Amino acid sequence: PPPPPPPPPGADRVVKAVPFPPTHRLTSEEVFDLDGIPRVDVLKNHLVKEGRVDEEIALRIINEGAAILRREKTMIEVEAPITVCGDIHGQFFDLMKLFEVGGSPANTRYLFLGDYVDRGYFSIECVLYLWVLKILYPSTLFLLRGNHECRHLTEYFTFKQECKIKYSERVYEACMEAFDSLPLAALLNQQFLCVHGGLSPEIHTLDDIRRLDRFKEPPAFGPMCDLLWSDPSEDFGNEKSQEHFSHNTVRGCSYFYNYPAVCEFLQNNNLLSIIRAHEAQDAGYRMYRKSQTTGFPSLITIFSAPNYLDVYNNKAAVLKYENNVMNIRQFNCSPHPYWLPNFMDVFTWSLPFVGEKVTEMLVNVLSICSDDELVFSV
Amino acid sequence: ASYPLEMCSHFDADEIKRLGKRFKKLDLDNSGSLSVEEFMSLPELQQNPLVQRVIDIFDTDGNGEVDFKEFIEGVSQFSVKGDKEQKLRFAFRIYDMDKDGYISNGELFQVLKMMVGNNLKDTQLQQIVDKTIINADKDGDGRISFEEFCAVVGGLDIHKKMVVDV
Ligand SMILES: [Ca+2]
Ligand SMILES: [Ca+2]
Ligand SMILES: [Ca+2]
Ligand SMILES: [Ca+2]
Ligand SMILES: [Fe+3]
Ligand SMILES: [Zn+2]
Repeated sequence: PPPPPPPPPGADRVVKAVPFPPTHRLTSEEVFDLDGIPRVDVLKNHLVKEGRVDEEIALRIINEGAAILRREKTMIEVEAPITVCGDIHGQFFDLMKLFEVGGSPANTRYLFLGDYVDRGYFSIECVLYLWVLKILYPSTLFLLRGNHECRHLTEYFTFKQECKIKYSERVYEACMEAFDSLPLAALLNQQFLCVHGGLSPEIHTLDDIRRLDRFKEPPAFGPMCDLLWSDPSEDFGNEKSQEHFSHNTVRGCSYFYNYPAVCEFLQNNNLLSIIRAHEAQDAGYRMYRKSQTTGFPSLITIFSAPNYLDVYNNKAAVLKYENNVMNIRQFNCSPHPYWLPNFMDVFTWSLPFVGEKVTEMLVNVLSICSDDELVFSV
Repeated sequence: ASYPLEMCSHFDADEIKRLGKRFKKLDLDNSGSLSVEEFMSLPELQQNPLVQRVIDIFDTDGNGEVDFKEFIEGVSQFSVKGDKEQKLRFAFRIYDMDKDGYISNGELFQVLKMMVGNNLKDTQLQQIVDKTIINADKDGDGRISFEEFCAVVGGLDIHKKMVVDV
């Protein structure tokens, strides 16, 4: 008779209760149907189990999404009823919950204000899943660019690394391409301007946005930078100064914008409010000072990543606009699998410690004669 | 006289003589082997979480102690004259507790457990152990061979950092 087989993997797993990820990557026959349309539930279910996908499928999803996005206006027009969402930041398991609270994309309109990647250790999953939804629901699901959807930031934070480990630098490159394609802004129902960051001193009319050429890495200054980067001032609606814009000391680039700057823009353009994300909120949202003319809050912040960074312990929120009622749905964080900082494996992690400690022991052992012969952290 | 010792090491005669002096000073009961408790009587080893792993590897005949041959051959792994593959194969053996030539999920978990202590929940440790194995396992047996291990950590140059003068 022949040699016995390897023992069952996980025959000796110590914590046997913990779910074990899939060992197989999804293939195109499993993801795409006869017509070349992706099957979301097959994709979602596999990603939730921490499964990966064949590289060709990653590219294909990312490129198809990019092609659709590329065609869209830089300021898209979008009408109620809709669900508007703020930063996601790689928080895939929260994104799942976001959709349970928001409703299925199959019968629910969505607008995302950007910042899908970085910080969370499931950024590529967020991207693949949103891109498939964009592919399935091109006319009811919308994605804007956030300041993290660019080379500078994803190189600096975790996302370029995430791609390198889970997929390939080729996938990271396809993502940079697709990100250059994301619309910069949305006019919602002719009343609301939606952008990730906010205003720019060089932006006075809606046309000033429509004109912009978005197909590039964002500059270190200018209108495009400011849309993705600006914040309201720390004292918005209560400022001592009447300055419209001041340099943004917190971001290190772009500007703060004052309540006067916001009123002027709303008034000149017949908008009711500005809807943006970009800044974490302990409540998942924040409604700023209401303009006198309308009694409606002149600025709204929506933040959709609960318990941001596992530390903030903040609620998340989405904004449901229907029947002329704008209603905030709050939600709490969800469990997610663990990853070592910068996606390193336990060998890469522990090997240097092993080296130190074994060498140290030996060095000590060998110093038992002084020329007579002549604690591990993440 | 006794019979000669056969052995394989990077050391010359003098180096062997020098390690011999250390060996005898360590052998407390002057018995010819080196017990675990003799190793532990060096204070600066009582809080080293890899002491038993190292002894285990040194102890090639599996009898629980370290005789002179195994002591030479063990230290030879750390000679400045040793090669990359040698220092790596040693570190591979820190993980391969049962010595069958594969690191299994459980062994990797246990040996990390020795180093990490309570700096991770067992759940977090299990999850990263799982993922590491999946990423590195190129033949789908659920464990890591020496070739797979090296493919992961060959570029890390830690072999350059495990060296002792004798
Ligand atoms: Ca002894
Ligand atoms: Ca022995
Ligand atoms: Ca083994
Ligand atoms: Ca294997
Ligand atoms: Fe953000
Ligand atoms: Zn942002």
